[PDB]
Amino acid sequence: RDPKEWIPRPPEKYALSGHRSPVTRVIFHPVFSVMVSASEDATIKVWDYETGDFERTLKGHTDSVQDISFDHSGKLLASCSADMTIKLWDFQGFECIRTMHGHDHNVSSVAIMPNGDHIVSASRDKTIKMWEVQTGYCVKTFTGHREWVRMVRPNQDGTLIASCSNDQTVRVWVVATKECKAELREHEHVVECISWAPESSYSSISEATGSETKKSGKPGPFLLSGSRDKTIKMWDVSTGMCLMTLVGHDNWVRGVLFHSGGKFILSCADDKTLRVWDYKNKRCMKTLNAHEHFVTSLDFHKTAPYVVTGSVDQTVKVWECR
Amino acid sequence: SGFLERMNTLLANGEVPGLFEGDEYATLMTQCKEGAQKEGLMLDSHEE
Amino acid sequence: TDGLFTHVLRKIIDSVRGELQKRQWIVFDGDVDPEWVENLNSVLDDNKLLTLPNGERLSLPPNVRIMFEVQDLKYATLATVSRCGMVWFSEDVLSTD
Amino acid sequence: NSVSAMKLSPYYKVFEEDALSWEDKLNRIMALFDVWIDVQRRWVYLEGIFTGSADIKHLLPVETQRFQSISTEFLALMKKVSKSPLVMDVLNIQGVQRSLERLADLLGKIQKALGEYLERERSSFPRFYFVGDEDLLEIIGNSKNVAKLQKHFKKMFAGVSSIILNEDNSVVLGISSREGEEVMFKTPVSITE
Amino acid sequence: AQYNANHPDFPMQIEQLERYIQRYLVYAILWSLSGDSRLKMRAELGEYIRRITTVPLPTAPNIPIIDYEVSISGEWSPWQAKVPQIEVETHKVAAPDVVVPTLDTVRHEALLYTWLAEHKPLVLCGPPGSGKTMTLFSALRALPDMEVVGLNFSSATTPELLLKTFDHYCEYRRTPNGVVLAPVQLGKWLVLFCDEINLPDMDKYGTQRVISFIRQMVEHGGFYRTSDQTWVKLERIQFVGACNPPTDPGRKPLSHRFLRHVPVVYVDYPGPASLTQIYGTFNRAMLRLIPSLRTYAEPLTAAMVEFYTMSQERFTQDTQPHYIYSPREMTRWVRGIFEALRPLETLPVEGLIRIWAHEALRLFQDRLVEDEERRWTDENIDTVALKHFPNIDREKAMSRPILYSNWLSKDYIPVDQEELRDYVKARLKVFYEEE
Ligand SMILES: Nc1ncnc2c1ncn2[C@@H]1O[C@H](COP(=O)(O)OP(=O)(O)O)[C@@H](O)[C@H]1O
Repeated sequence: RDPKEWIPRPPEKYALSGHRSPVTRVIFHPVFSVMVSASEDATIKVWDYETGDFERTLKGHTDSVQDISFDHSGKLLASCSADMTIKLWDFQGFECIRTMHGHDHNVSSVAIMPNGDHIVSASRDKTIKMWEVQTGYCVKTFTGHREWVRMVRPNQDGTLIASCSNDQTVRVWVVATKECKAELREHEHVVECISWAPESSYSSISEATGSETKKSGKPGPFLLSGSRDKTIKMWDVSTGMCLMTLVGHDNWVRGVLFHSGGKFILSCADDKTLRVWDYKNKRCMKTLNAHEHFVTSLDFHKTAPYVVTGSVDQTVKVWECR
Repeated sequence: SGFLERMNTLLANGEVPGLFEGDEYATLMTQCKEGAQKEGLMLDSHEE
Repeated sequence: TDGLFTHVLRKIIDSVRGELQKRQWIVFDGDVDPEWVENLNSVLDDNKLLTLPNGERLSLPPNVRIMFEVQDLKYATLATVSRCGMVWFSEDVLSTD
Repeated sequence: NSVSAMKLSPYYKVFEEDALSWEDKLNRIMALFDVWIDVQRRWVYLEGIFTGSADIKHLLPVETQRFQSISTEFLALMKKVSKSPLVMDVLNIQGVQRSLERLADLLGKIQKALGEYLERERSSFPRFYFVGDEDLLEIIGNSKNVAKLQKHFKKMFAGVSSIILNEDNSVVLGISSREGEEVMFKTPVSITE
Repeated sequence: AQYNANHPDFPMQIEQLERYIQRYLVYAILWSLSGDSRLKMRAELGEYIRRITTVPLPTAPNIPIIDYEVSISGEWSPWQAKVPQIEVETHKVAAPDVVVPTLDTVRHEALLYTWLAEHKPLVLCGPPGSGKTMTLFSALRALPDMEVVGLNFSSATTPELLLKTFDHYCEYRRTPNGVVLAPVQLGKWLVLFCDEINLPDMDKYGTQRVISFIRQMVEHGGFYRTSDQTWVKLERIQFVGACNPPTDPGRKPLSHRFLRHVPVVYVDYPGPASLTQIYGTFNRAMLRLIPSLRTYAEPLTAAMVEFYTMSQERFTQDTQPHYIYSPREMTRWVRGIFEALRPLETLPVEGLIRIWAHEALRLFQDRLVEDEERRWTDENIDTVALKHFPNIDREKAMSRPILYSNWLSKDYIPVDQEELRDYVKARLKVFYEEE
């Protein structure tokens, strides 16, 4: 198990199944050895991935829960649901400490900024909103998307937020001044999922695309976007250019992310498969028949060699990496 | 029947010659300008 | 973005069309108060420089004269008055005849 | 001025049509050439930026391509000028005025699109911080033609109004002040090296 | 004159000029008096000319004169010398621009160029999809000094369509001789391609208004601007029309007074030999994607042709108005097979036959009205495939639920019915919440 090279393997460790509805998103706890998964039955079930046992269900949402996210410390859990509300959960006591309204329609994403003092959310009313963690007040409203915004994800340093939407485009925004830094459009269909590039990958990407070293020393933040045209495009945010397109998925790409070591790309799609991509050679190494139905989301643990994948079959699967 | 005439022209050629006139034509030329630039082409005269 | 006086002075300094070979006079016809005239303290001094906030500095060509045509100086400070050549036109200069 | 003096003359009534014709010709010549000289200068110091810098393609790709398109059109227009370099033929060139106006607008847009590049390039030579964006572009683009850089040295140094160059304009032999006082470098600096 | 320009040292000589003029006169009489009739009537006119003329004629015992052009040297040359068996690039298989040369194609090319060079209006008459638009565009490619502008006439078409086209592409300029309507660009001729000239409705007094308007532009060289009742003269404008035969339903015979100015050329459906040549070339170009299949180019094309022929005789406009079959369907056939073959690295012959069958179903069965015709189409597709492709897995290639989709894969591949049903159920579940 090379500490920066493991990839998941077909023999699954556990198949956790307690949800009564399609599992929407799955995330790892940054600190504790515990994992969280939200579903469409307005439930957020918490499992321990070392021994594969259910622990507790977080409820309070009225409709299907679409996104869940942790802060850096792992003490708060931000979740959003189809009932137009965003709930903040005290993860120590497991009570919803604050509920936030203000989105005019379905809220399809949520994310906590790296500083941990703000929550960024994206909703079907074509708007992104920023909320104070302490007070729960809406403070900023990013507009400019022409369609339903599906996800929003800030970078490592929290100065930029990327948003994908049904309007065929991915918009990169500057949080400080609310402007649209970039508008990336090459997908021929709706963009489903996006992901930022970890620092440990920049150099690799720089030699993967053949991009020459900039005199500044910062290669520029790199973004990914899987879309319903069965393609995963990786972009240079600084220049607005599509560094590469990755093809090989048989259906809509639902989740995409980097290996924690920044050597591979992990993605999942409705073709019932989880694919591991060698973006060095712009080709897919490994394919896993992860689930018996659509795969909706995946998470890759920062340190431990585990991959958690949710699916519409109401089953969350844990994969050891070897 | 004029509806069917416009549909005939649009389906056959992809454009209606008499649809944009006057200020509409200038406005359309404007949006075509930023469309071509914003896609990646440079087209200055109206015919291209 | 250059202002009116900045644009005029920059065009004269560049001398694309042979401005430096001419006699350029810039006549400020109107009221004088410190708010707009104190920015000319370096221009009217021995520095002969107009300093902009962007760090740019424009040197006054020797063929350029800064002229002010004013009816009074009840608001101008001593800094402006000491920096300029005074010419006093009493009303008796232009008689009715 | 001469034709206007003819206009004020009493005998000008029999020379109405041709005097007004040359009014029209000369006025169109000025209208074309006043914007044309500016277009020429802007292209001159823009091609220097877009050719002498290797990183401008990576950092400013879209505006790079904009400039190659504009530059190819400008070179085509200049070739058309060169084939018939008489003033009336280029004056009578179809759509020369509108083409020149479009070139001026495009060059202005490209120049205003270079702010970040110039701001970062100021870091290499700190004295560039006291030079405006227009003059900085002129300095960087016209680095090869050091003859026209003598007017910018007064904005960079306390008393270096101009520099002394050899006949080849390739080795800096010294500097000069406004008053004509000169300092001769013990080891002259080679621009070619 | 062009020959003399090309040979300044050796101008055109009188005896060779006389030979050239005689041969070209026979050729022009033949292509003027029979260009608007079938092949048999052209052959009959050629035989009559041979029987009555004295001009030297080709000595071929059976080849009709209409197959011979008049070389500038002053001697008959067979048109077949200008029809080479080309090899189309695999990426240009059945592309709209691509024209496979053919005897009829080159003859009509030459006649169309001859008429267009004079800026003389002309009409192409023939069955729909026969190749009139293709022939006109091929002719216009050899004349760089014209744009074609497409107008599509209909039963409700009246001159304001031509007025809007003139407004867009031309301008009215005031000259001392009057108002002149000229194209916005210069030096370069506008050609209005009116695709359905004989569709415009004829009033209860036997007149089509747009036909009269076109006749007035053609004969008198202008029209009347009705806003100020001003005569406007056309400049650098040409008219080319296309139409189905007047006997076809919905089509009206044109006015004789209009017809006297417009020569008419009849472009029939290509014969089985011509279809075989064209689509054999297309199939040879296409099948180079998969080398192992290259030996199946000649049957498949033949198979295609055979099936097409049967459809064209089985379903006619007598039964339903839309039962129209043309070479356009075979072009779409080749395009669809090529699109299905592009992403595949290799493919057995049974899969090729299945793709062929699916394309045949999508092109010839989707428009059928009652069930019996669709049963006929299925059975005859099976019979044709068996006849032209023996010794293949009948069940593996003609499994009846023939479905092709790229919903379950990155490429266009056959899909099982049950998997497609489950996937469509899931997609509908998403569709309900989103749309
Ligand atoms: N010799 C040929 N080479 C290439 N394609 C041909 C040839 N003959 C016929 N075709 C096909 O037939 C079709 C011609 O239809 P078209 O010219 O549009 O008919 P119409 O002019 O009556 O509308 C084209 O799609 C073309 O692919």
